[PDB]
Amino acid sequence: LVHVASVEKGRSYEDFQKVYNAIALKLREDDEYDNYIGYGPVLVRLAWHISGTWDKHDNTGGSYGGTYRFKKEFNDPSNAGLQNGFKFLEPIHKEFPWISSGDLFSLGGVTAVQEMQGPKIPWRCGRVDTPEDTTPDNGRLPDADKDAGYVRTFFQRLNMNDREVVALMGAHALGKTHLKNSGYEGGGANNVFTNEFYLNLLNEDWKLEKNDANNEQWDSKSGYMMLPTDYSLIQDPKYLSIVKEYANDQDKFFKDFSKAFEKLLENGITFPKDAPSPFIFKTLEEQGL
Ligand code: HEM
Repeated sequence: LVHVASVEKGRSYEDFQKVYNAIALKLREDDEYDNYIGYGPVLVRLAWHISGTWDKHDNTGGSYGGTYRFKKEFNDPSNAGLQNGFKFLEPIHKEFPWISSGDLFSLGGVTAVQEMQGPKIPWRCGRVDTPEDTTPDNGRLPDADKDAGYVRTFFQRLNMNDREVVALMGAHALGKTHLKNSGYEGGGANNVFTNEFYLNLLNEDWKLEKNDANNEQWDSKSGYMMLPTDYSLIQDPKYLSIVKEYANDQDKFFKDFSKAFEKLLENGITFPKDAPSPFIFKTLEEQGL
């Protein structure tokens, strides 16, 4: 199964920058969402969940097909709450109907990371919407009530190594858990992209508590929380070394997250030899907008 990137007809960098900008301006405008966290975190999570269905073994799933628009995936219990991201992106899609769904969902996550003062994430266009029958089944996204070995094995399906897994997980500096979505509650509710996931893991006094869904989570008095799979990153000594690296080197973390996140968003896609180079979008701030 090959999915070959096909550039939206006639489109170039400037077209996608306009899309980025529309996203970015709406992120700034619609600031009230989720008790003033804004939409950045849920957009990042959307881009991850639309990509995280991928299976390297048969090239099923992944961002290419834009299959989150179909009910089976839209309704995946693992995707609870992402509807808010989809709804945010809806008016963007209506303005730019020529952009593919996979391109839009992935670009939403890139835009969100950048506008939240994260690293630049190079991004490539050319995902093509595929039919409803190409929608992967539910169950390919990860459970949170697991340990490091589960994390490691799970991410092998996405062709991600220890460093890539630890780097990607630093997105958990963003947003929060919502009991009604996932059976977990709380978190810093942060909307600025930093290496604070790793700092929090190492520096907080974590207590293993049971939440109101009767699930275990790690909580601190500062109001931070870690899922069991997050905390596993300091229980496994191979992950712990990388945690410490990223806690002590913001730039390194940025650079590694950018590479891993682009890879995540591109898994499954074959880019022709004369496809455009990846785009690096200017932030609103960089544009004076
Ligand atoms: C073992 C891997 C992972 C598991 C088990 C996991 C699980 C979770 C859970 C349970 C939530 C709470 C959702 C809610 O209650 O609304 C969450 C939130 C989030 N996740 Fe992950 N996640 C994982 C990996 C990742 C990765 C790789 C990324 C991105 C690179 C990511 C980005 C996010 C973001 C941004 C949120 C916050 C959403 C919000 O504030 O609405 N996650 N994830």
